[PDB]
Amino acid sequence: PRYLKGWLEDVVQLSLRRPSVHASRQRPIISLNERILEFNKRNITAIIAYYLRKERDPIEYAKYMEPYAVGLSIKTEEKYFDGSYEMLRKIASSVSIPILMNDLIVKESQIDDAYNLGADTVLLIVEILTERELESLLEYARGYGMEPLILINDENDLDIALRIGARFITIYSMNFETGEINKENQRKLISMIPSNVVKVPLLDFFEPNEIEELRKLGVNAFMISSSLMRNPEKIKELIEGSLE
Repeated sequence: PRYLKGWLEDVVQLSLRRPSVHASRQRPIISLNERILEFNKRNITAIIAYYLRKERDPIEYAKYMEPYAVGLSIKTEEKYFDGSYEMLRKIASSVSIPILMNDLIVKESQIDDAYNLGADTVLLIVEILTERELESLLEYARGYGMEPLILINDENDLDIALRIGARFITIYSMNFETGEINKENQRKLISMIPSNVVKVPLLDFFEPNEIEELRKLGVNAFMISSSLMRNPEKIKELIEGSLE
């Protein structure tokens, strides 16, 4: 990885030391980005349900979101989010929709864990990896049949991601030291992405109007965290018309 400081470097060193799992995956890969493509052709609003334990139960949240979300994001970082590989494994073997393993992935054995635990794709972060490392892990994920979700926070991230051939990009526009999502630069970054790349902004809190606005910006799917954890029912109004 790159040399970083503070809590990022703490997590990165923990991820480097993360022991591999010895599970064997018990179902095929349900590709997240292809399912977003299918949702797009059918004009179905594609919502990725962003789950992090630290507060609802992981299985309950996953079963609830299964009929409505285009896929789940499961944070498996253990220290600052209290995720776990076993939690992801229980989730993947009980829901039928794609599972994104959300973690700080810095080594190939983490992608091996993801594949072996039932996850369908992985998150790769331009800011923590060298450009060649990111290219290597992107190609490595593809060899498993996983098109990974490439996280960009700024313009330089995006140009690295486009240069190395990312086709699945999530726009956080987030400062990891604070956790604040700058929605304006997020909108600008979304505009800078070619149309042929599946682009997915992260929205912690949202109002129903800004989803239609981002939809006008050409967004393929929405990863929503905090709002859907506080009110899971909010996803229904996003993906279907009301009968009442």
